[PDB]
Amino acid sequence: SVIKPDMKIKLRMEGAVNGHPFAIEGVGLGKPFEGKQSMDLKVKEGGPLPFAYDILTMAFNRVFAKYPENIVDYFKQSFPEGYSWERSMIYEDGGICNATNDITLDGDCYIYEIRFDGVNFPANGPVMQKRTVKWELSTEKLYVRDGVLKSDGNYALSLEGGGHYRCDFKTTYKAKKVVQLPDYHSVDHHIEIKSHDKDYSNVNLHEHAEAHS
Repeated sequence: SVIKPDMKIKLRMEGAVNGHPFAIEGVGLGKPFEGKQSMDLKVKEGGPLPFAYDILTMAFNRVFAKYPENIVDYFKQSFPEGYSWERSMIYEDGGICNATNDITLDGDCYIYEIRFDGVNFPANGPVMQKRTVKWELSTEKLYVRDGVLKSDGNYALSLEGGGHYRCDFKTTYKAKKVVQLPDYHSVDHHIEIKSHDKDYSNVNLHEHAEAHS
């Protein structure tokens, strides 16, 4: 009763990569029951970003995922109160990122408060040399542990001049109130930077996601 087929998004991220701080604001919209969303992002501080934008895009809400009726939807169920997530991302060359998102709802607009922190990206690596092209299709595996929803993913970025750069994702999801918990299941994800200006100050970003089992 606090969800519509068309919902709005606004967000702010504050973060640092290798000790250098930045900040990004976004506005978007999406279709929760279609598992589709899009947003425009602006770098407000720390620009132009000296690292690959791609490490940020998955930080920029599982509410935007199409759930079939026979799988519990932990995310749509958690509103109006909302929910939060915590996440670690371990890249194969030792770069490690953490992030958190606190998601609230005002009227028809989800609101994000995001923190992102990466360390140990080698100067000669694909992230600091901006050699990433795109994330391949992702499959997120969701399970319950000690009363809370968690997920795992083995994600991969395509690189310039071929090959892939791997990252292991671990996320914890927590509803603000008590919510019916799902059984084990998968979510397929497609995420894409559809357009950006030269230095990525402006980015138009899309995702589509569907649950299955």
